[PDB]
Amino acid sequence: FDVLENAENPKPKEGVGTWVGKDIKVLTSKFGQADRVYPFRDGYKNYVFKDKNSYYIVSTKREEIVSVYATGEKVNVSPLKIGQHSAEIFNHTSINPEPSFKVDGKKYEFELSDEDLKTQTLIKYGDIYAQVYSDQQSKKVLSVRFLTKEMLADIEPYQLNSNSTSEEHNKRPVEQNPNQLISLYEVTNEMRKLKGLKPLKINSDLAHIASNNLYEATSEFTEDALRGQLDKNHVTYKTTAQNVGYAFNDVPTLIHSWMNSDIHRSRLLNSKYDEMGGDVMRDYYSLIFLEK
Repeated sequence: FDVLENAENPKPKEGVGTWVGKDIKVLTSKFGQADRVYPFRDGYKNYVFKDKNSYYIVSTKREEIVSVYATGEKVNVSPLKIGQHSAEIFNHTSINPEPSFKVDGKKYEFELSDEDLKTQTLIKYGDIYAQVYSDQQSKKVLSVRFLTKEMLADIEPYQLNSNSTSEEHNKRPVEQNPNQLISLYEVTNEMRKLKGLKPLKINSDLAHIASNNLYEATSEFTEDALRGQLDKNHVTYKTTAQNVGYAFNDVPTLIHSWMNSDIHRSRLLNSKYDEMGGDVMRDYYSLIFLEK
């Protein structure tokens, strides 16, 4: 299995883009209590809000919203829209190929590749940014992440120019890895729901195999080790496959890389699979799929 590696637009007037900079209590009042709240490295906290028609990963720092990943059938990501043609964004929107900014006086300049401009477009809206995720096949908007320049420097989702330096990071809290795995499952199922596919059920035996396979691999991901571990664990199945990612900092970036790789995309959006199980530890992400 191939291991994948890591003159302006006004501010939004409505939708999730207006949440950036507000206190997290504004969403708790609107939606009620979050489904999940957990810390991650460098002093951020994630709040997950979800229902049948919407999915939000809201990041905060000192209770201020600094980022919102949004997707689903009924989310307001104005001026964008989930399901719109991605080519329609560029007709009336200022896009810079080498976006540049300062975070606490330190300059950050990104070198956006061909794939990044078409399927991970970085757009400046007022004083904030938006990452617009598009499908390489359908060319439609899948999800949008509105975020501040300091979150963007921390995530570093694009290659930095030689003049820039990557940020240093503190220890991951104990809550991070298990919550990134839950977000990996949830975002995988949100992508499947946009294409009218059934969500995959979480299988604890596949998650165990994924964790051992990942631990054994970092002490390559062969198909004989996967099919051998399934037979060794007496798991019954018709077909199986695995998606892997290295050095990723967040689930939206990881999913974008799998969605823009035909082989990984075909596994995520496979109509025949009905179960999945994975693991997240440090820089690695692994997700095993199964057709019972």
